[PDB]
Amino acid sequence: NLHLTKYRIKFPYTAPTRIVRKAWTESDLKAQWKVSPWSVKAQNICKRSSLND
Amino acid sequence: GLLKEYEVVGRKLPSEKEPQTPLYKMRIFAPDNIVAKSRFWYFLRQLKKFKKTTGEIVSIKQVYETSPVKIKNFGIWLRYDSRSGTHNMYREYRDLTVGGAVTQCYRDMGARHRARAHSIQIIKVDSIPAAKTRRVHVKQFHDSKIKFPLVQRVHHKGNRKLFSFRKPRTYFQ
Amino acid sequence: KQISKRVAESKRRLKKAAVIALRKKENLVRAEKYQNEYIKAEQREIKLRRLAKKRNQFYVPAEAKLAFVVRIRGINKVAPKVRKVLQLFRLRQINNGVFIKLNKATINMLRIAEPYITWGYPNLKSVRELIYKRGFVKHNRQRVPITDNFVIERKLRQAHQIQCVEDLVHEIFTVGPNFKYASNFLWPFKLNTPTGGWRKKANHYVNGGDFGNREDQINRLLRKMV
Amino acid sequence: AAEKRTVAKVLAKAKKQNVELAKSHFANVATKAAANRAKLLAARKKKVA
Amino acid sequence: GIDINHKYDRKVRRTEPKSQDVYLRLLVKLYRFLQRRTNKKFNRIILKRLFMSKINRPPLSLQ
Amino acid sequence: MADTQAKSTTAPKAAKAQKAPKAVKAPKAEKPAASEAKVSAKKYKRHGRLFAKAVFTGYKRGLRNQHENQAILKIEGARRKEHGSFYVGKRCVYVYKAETKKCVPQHPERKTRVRAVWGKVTRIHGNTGAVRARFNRNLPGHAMGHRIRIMLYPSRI
Amino acid sequence: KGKKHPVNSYLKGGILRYSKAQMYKRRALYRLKDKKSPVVEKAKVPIKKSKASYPTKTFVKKRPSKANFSEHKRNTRRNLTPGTVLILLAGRHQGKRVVLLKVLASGLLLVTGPFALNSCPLRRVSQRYVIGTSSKVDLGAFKVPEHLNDAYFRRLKAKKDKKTGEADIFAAKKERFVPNEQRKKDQKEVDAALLKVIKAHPEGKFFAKYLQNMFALHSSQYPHRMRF
Amino acid sequence: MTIRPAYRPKIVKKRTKHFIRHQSDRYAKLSHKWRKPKGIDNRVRRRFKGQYLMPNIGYGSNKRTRHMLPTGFKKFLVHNVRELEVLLMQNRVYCGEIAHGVSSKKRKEIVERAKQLSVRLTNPNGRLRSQE
RNA sequence: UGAUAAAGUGCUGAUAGAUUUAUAUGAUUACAGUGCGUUAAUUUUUCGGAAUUAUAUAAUGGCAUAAUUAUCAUUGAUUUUUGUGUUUAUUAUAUGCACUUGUAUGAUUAACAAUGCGAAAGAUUCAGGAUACCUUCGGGACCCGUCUUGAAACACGGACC
RNA sequence: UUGUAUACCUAUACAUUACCGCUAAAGUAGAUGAUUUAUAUUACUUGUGAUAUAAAUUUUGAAACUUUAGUGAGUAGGAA
Repeated sequence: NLHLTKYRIKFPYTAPTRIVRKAWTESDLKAQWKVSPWSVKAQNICKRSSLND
Repeated sequence: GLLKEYEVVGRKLPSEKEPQTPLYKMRIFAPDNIVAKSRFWYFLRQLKKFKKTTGEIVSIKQVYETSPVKIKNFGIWLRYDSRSGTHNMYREYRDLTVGGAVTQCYRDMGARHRARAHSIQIIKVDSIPAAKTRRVHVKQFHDSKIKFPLVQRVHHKGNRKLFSFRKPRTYFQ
Repeated sequence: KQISKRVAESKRRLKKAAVIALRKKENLVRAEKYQNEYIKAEQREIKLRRLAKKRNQFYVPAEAKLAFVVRIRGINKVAPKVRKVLQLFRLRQINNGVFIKLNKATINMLRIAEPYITWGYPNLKSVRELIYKRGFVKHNRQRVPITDNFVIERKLRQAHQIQCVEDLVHEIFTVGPNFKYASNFLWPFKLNTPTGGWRKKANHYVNGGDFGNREDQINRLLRKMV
Repeated sequence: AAEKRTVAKVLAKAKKQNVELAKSHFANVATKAAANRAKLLAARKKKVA
Repeated sequence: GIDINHKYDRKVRRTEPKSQDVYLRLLVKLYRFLQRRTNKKFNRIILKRLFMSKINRPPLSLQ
Repeated sequence: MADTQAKSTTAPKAAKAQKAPKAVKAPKAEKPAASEAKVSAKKYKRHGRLFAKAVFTGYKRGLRNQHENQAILKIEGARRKEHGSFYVGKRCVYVYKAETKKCVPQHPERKTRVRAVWGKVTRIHGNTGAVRARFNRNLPGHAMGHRIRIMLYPSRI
Repeated sequence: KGKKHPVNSYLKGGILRYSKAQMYKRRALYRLKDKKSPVVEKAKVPIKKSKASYPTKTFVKKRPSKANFSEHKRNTRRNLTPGTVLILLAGRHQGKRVVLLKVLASGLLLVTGPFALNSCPLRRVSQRYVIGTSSKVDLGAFKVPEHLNDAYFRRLKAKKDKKTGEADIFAAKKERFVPNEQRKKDQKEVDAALLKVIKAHPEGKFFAKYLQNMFALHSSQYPHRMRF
Repeated sequence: MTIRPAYRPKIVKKRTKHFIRHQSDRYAKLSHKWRKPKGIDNRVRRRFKGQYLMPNIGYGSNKRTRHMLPTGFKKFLVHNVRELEVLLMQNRVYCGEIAHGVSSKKRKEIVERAKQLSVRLTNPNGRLRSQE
């Protein structure tokens, strides 16, 4: 139940959650992911999804 | 089921000739606490006298792994009954909880040695560090930085479409 | 004479609903005493366990009275010493439940009759739901549902002191001195079948599941059957 | 008491909107929030016995 | 399945005379009324003995 | 998070408002800044304003006895449990053809030249969206494979 | 005065009276006038009203009568509130998308096409033949005149001829099919109030004119994850 | 029609078919009328599946509507005119059926007298002779 | 964090069923609810509105002791029959008269609406019907009598009336 | 194949309900102005009771009606 993206942030292999949270922000991953080539494709199926009469 | 651990304590209920019997305790792995109070009695009948009816069960309480997201190697000292066969083993598993490694051992013995579970006595269960493990299928994972490309998914059956129009395609790029 | 019949049967009507209104008032002050007993009992055991941890001891809680005993298997291929315990427990049909006191004379009957039976230790909620929803009662050898407190009171108030339903829930749950009458007054509880069904029916509970002492998991199984 | 847990929830949620106080979504809220003045009497006027 | 209903589930008393004498069954009409409406066991003995046979109602002497 | 049981399925009743728990999205988000949630339960097929497709696949049976009062019906797009329960409650029909009346054009103008046997969906059958129906007469069995129609009424939402 | 108040009708086994309601009686006005009403009598001016005994020295008969009469109450509807664009699932206007106006005091639904768009009049639909869609037109001050209720268009009558009698009179019946002119008058009042508020928004395939195109269910569809 | 019973009940029949003697299809010497099979191996008698059913008493009719005709009424054979007058007081509960051997000459009085007494007959217009 | 437990917790959506000849020989019984009801304060949306507080008696809890009874362990803790006030909470009783389409109808199923008129002789509408069949289809399904531990038996008898 | 997980399907078993039987228990028998029920006059308690005048149900094949419970396999065989 996992599907792998192209992003690899950097933290130690035995890090706690605050080090992981610190590294998402420095990578600018939220701004990169929502404009990534087919996270766009995600939200068009989400738009197409169930679609009022 | 999933086999969480308990501490079952037992006495030998003290007829007045003897005051304050010596109180032995355990580490029982069991699906539920009704079956942990016949694993206490099975294991103690090897060790001290006092069966039930002639003993008591003082506090059986569940123990809740003390670091559920730390990642550690569990060595299990076992002994089982094969078809010709009482043996000892020392198996090593890699998990987060200690009831989850014991239950990863009760399947493995069933797979690899056919070991239906009434044959398995567990001696000890530890959290050995690393460079004390031996068990090459556990030492695979004792190296940062580990890579392995994946090939593993779900492939619904029939699907959200049984007669598909577009071919699942195990690969891309 | 009919000129005296309205004279007689209008005070026999006035006194009649003075009794019923009297016993409506007892059964609220009666069942409030009982319901406060159970709350103090539960907060006692919480208090005692939390004391014995701080006093660096153990608190072994009380071994249980009140089995609820269900017949789970068969009327075919049964041995005569286990056929006979199941007629002394009034367990003559599949999914028949009765209430049993746990003295040593009956545990060695619950061990004779073990593979045909499951038992365990009921809650208060399981005592109520079996007498509310499923509780029938025995009126001159006939089986009479409940539908009011007059079916319980008309047979157990001159001799014993049971008039309400919560009376009958009291001297069954807290095993009282008229438990012998409080549980032979009932019919055997003709329970349904579980929802989700069973586990194996011919292994012990502690093997992989069914017969014998489930012991606290008789509650979860009575939710399916009641 | 379940009807009293409701009023403490819809009051404490609506501190970001705090509109009314009249009849629509706050009849079952702000009426009983000001009927604690109707139990101001019970502490004040009942100590005459 | 339940248990187990041989006998004498069906009780083997009499509930009526075996007797087509009309003067005898008029006394059964009285004594069912008399037993039911006066619940004396005198009147239930007379009723139950009025059903009986020539054996079970033996003669009795004048002495 | 079962201490947050009131705030998992929480969006619309606080968007209504009925006692207002928490009106936050959980949307299978096309709005992308916090894109979450479970592209949950789909399986599309069509047919259907009235006359949603079912086929009478056979009676509701065990392997050697048949019980020809309930009837299993496979509906066109449904193949999980959530999908076959939409139709639960609703009214079904087996409509087919005969030739001869024993009736008149009292109503529309007929030789009574199309028959119908109505029924209800009572419940679901497996884990894949099959369903169980209970018609007024009984469904003759040469109806197996043929079209049953799931009328969208008695209409819930 | 007040404070009697049965406030059960939701909860309802904790039914909110009898911890309070008996606590207002200081023996208030223990009175009666209360006639033992002597109208029922064998009372004659000369009339001799007695009454009579017709056959109740009777028919030889348990003459046909059935048991007795428990009655209609609580009406509960789904959360469909006007003006939602419903979809008429059934009954002679099937497929057409109509607009809600109000509910009855019998749980029915008052719907117009409007008649200029759908050719669907002011008629009444059971909400078991309606899909209440997500398209709602805002009607922030619309009247819905209060003579529009259950006894309005409601059936009568077929006299079958003139109420003449039991003669067998020949063919050429024209029995009912009016509609009245006050029937026609009303959906000039509510449609002119609707065809201004329908048109009041930026248009789409219904929302300001095109509400005329009759829901059908095409290929690659559902009933069961179609958010209607 | 004529005087329908006394707020009639809806008759529920446990099964409508009748009972067919085992192997009565194989032989033209076996009537279909039910005989209990006594044979030691008989798969009907031993109640195997697929076979012809036996009449037990769970099939018995409701005691309210036992012997009620479809028209609501129990049946009463009528043999002459004075026997019809017994139904003067039973016409809310009984039909009347003229006995097969009552002639056409005398069946005319009986259908006459049973409009006056309002007896619903089961076979009116039988053995007429609908002429003069 | 989770697990176990309990509170008509509450809500939602369904399914199947609904004896009942209330006297072809015993009250439609009681309960409960709704309608006119001396007041006086205190609030409330402000509408015929609505809430609260104020009356005696009887309890029951929470609290503060003083007794008492009796026990795991006793620095104390649990417990039975009490007592009285300190007290702060909660239930019950004190709703009579007349009326009414509000429960058990003392196995309740009862209502709104659509279709269809049982025509003087004879149509039609709705529901039902293995009548002896025929048509169609799915499931079931060996041949009876018999002796036998065991019969469909490659045991015997029986071509048909 | 071994060890498990949920979710389903399936008896004539189990639960509820309708109906048949069997079993076991219980009720009912003033008919003459007997019993009720609704009104209509008086003794009186406020209210009830009694006299009177206004409609019915009941001659329960007493071997009949009415009420409630449980129950149901069967060769040889017995019995209604």
